[PDB]
Amino acid sequence: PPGPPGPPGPRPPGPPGPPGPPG
Amino acid sequence: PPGPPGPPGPRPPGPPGPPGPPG
Amino acid sequence: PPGPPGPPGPRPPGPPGPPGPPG
Repeated sequence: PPGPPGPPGPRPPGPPGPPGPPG
Repeated sequence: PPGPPGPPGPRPPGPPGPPGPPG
Repeated sequence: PPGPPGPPGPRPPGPPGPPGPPG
């Protein structure tokens, strides 16, 4: 018979931040 | 009685990083 | 049979951005 859905998958990183505050 | 549980779901990317160091 | 796959996993923040421009 059918089985239940599996569990949640594993947790990639986001992209770099923008350049910092101007000097 | 029920079938076995399904496999883990797929692995999305994180948020943007923070602004860089002060200029 | 085995069940369907689970849902997608959790979403790290990206790296710090580059240095701000000098002034």
